[PDB]
Amino acid sequence: DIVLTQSPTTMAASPGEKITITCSASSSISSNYLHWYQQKPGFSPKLLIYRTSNLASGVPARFSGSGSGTSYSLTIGTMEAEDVATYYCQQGSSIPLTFGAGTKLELKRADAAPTVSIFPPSSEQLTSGGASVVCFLNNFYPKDINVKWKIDGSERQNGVLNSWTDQDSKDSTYSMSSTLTLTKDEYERHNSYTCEATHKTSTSPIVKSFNRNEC
Amino acid sequence: EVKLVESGGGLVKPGGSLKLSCAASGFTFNNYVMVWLRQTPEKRLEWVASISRGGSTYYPDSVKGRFTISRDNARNILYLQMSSLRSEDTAMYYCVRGTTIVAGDVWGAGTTVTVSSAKTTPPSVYPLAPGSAAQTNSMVTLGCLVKGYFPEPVTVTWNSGSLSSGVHTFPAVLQSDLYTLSSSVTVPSSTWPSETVTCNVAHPASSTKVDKKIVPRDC
Repeated sequence: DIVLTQSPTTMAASPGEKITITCSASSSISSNYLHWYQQKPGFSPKLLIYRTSNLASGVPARFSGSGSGTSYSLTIGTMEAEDVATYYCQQGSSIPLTFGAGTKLELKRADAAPTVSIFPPSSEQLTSGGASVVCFLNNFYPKDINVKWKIDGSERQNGVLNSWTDQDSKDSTYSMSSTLTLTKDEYERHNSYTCEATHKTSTSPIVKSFNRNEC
Repeated sequence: EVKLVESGGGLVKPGGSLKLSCAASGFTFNNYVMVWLRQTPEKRLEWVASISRGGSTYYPDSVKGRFTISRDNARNILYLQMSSLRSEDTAMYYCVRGTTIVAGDVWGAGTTVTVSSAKTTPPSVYPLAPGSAAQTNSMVTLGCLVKGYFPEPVTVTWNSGSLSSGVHTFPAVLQSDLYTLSSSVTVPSSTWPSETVTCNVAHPASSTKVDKKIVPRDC
């Protein structure tokens, strides 16, 4: 089986930047059978380049592809916002046809601090015996971020589930959700619930909390 | 407007069977090789089956014997019969038109297959409102927590779709065979209490739909 190795795995491009990504085949492919697809978030992949260098239908001129043998590449002449997507190479010369794992291309923007919001368990959830505490960390940039939970001042790691949005198509920011779930029993045995976000944009963590007994 | 439309995907038990359909239009179907691919929850793309115009079929070893691709040139429909399903078969399945250089030049929207012994379970929807002692600061962020459902997907809207912007609806995460997803919405200070804010949560697998109004918290 041909293995297609793409690099880089992820790339952040400034608007207008000339970007090149690569696809290396474990064995020599006839260039006639090396194609690229573009998959925008939320959508199906779409043929972008076929036979190494030919632009598919609807594809802007700033795209190009080149290569031969075991080495192929894809170039975007000037990064545009609408180019944020995962790009896959694929070989059709050998059965089974195989795809590279994809290069995820994202867009650079000015730093933005997260907007942090914390929420106590609803009555409805407490009624059923559970207690989830939610923290939203919204509209931030760059994408790297760390969340720490504390209960009555002590760090809590188990029972935390995190989820990230894809880069926002309108403002190129990232958002995150972090949910700490415990039993109603454990929740009523503590008071202070805190989520602390460490991000490039501040020299101390952003800390939001609530006490179970606030009024 | 060449088009491919996949259907038939859903939840099925390991060891089970399931048939996908892909309806083709806007092109001369019998002239083309047709392909099933799938994309795993990790986003990896994999070849599943190919069928030549005349009905020659090809499979990777991983599905050979278990999956059968067939076509009906009369109705212009491509099928994938899945059997002896495994959890590793969980993926979004795509109907794809192939070309003689083995590029997929037309793809459908996809259909989702989930292979699991976990049972269909409707979601619980909890309102996320700030603590009673939280301090008002221009914009306000609210949310809905959507917990304990299976399988994917769930859809979430605010105000039946009329609260459109300021919304972040997070990817579901699976824990102990149940999904949790959350959604946040941001609106201006005075806009709330005043104007009703509700999240609407559909879970078709369970024929569930529910609305949760977000009310200010009070000690």
